[PDB]
Amino acid sequence: KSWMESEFRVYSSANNCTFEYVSQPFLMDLEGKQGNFKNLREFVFKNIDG
Amino acid sequence: ASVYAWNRKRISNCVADYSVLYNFAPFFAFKCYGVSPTKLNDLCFTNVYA
Repeated sequence: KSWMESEFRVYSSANNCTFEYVSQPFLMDLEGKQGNFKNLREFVFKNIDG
Repeated sequence: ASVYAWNRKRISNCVADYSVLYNFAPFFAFKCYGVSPTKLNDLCFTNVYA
């Protein structure tokens, strides 16, 4: 199974569905290969005055 | 959509160029409230509920 259906599904249907970011994945799911690797996807999450 | 079923489509993350909408029909009532449409063109807003 690889299709988008019956997924983890936490998003119980709500009302205030504000702006979105449907676009290219910012998390580059790079095809790790050739060994000697581990995708250290460092993410820094911060909210500056909103 | 009918008056009893009026839509609510907020416009954001895109440009609502008012110059295109200024000339759309032979006649219309541009009954903007608060600021004039000419001044509204040079008036950027957070989120417009259309």
